[PDB]
Amino acid sequence: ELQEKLIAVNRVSKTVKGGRIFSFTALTVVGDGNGRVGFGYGKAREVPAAIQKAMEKARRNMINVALNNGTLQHPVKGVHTGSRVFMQPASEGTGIIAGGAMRAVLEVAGVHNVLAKAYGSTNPINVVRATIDGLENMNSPEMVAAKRGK
RNA sequence: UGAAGAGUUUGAUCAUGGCUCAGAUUGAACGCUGGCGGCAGGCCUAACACAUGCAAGUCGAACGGUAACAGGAAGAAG
Repeated sequence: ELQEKLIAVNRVSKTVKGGRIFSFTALTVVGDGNGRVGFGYGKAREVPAAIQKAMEKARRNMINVALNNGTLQHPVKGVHTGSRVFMQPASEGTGIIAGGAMRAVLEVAGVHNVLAKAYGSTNPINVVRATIDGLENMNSPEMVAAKRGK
């Protein structure tokens, strides 16, 4: 099973020889609640095709997150194009205390106990890239022990 | 046990960046409405000016006393 959810959609335009034509972009995140998430960004002349193109973009480009138990291994930082996010693990029963694209990425990826904030520009494309980036760089004790000690 | 963001500059973009909004609070005030209780709070302004009453007495077991009250001892009377 893969959770789906749209983040945002807007109505980019382009000035043509005569008037000005229109498109739509949609940003979607896909995951399974077991530490895999991916985002997608499709453009189309109409919203539903933009959303679908986004969803197939998102079902490829799935990463692996090394979750702990529904929360994060350790506090993690992410940046992308002037968008800095901070996630840290929480206690059980603490929800997804997260913002916009933060909440959606953390949800579909299978996190339940996070404590997140986004600092720079909160443009969803960039905050979702920042969040995915932070999550994919997270270390669990297994690989850190593997890479250095026991 | 602990941390959410949104809107607005462009034909559109991404940054910057301000403005504005969603929260909590109060010795509050105002507007509309108003049943009961419990518990609390109530001049933030003019350390402005103040009528009236009250807010510091008590002790005769310190003292001369004995005004005043009530008693005693009488006296003189009915």
